[PDB]
Amino acid sequence: ENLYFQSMPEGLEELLSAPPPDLGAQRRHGWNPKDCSENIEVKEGGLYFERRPVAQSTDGARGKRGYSRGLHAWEISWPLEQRGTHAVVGVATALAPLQTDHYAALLGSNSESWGWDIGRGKLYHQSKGPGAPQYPEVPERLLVVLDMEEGTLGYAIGGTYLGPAFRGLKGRTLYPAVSAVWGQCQVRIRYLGE
Amino acid sequence: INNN
Repeated sequence: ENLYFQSMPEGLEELLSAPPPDLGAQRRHGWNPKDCSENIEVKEGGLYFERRPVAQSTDGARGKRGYSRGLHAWEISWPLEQRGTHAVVGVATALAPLQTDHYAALLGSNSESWGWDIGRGKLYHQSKGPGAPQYPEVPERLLVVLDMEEGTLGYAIGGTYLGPAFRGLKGRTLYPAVSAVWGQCQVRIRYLGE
Repeated sequence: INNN
């Protein structure tokens, strides 16, 4: 607990205690209808997306805003029963592919994306699965914490930061992202600042 | 599978 807490990005406690960004801000930093799989429909102007039922496909979405500096955190809400075989949460550059023709951990399967498999607890970056390391059951809601001053991506569950999952991100422009496989899944994004 |  001391180890994880001592690793926290600067300013995270005050970001999380601040009056949360309003709906307009959540929509401006939400899912981009112009930057998602053809099998995904962005709803509520960015607050959530719904993946249509399509067999043998993995489908992702990016947020509207890419981050290159500062601290950025957003809550992902993803119902436990709508995760299926591969539910991956993280970030991507604008170059990562958002669709593939099979069920896979698409986010993090290349050098343009970084993801946490919230079902298996594994981290993916340039990984097809074998050798992916374990990282700290994920409930419906989780916090995604992108520190672009240090260049790390980490997560929090139930108010506890679990440490950096990925490092060496400085010099890139990174967007919130997920890859999903479940028909009719509804994945919410709630930008919290900065 | 996967509700598809």
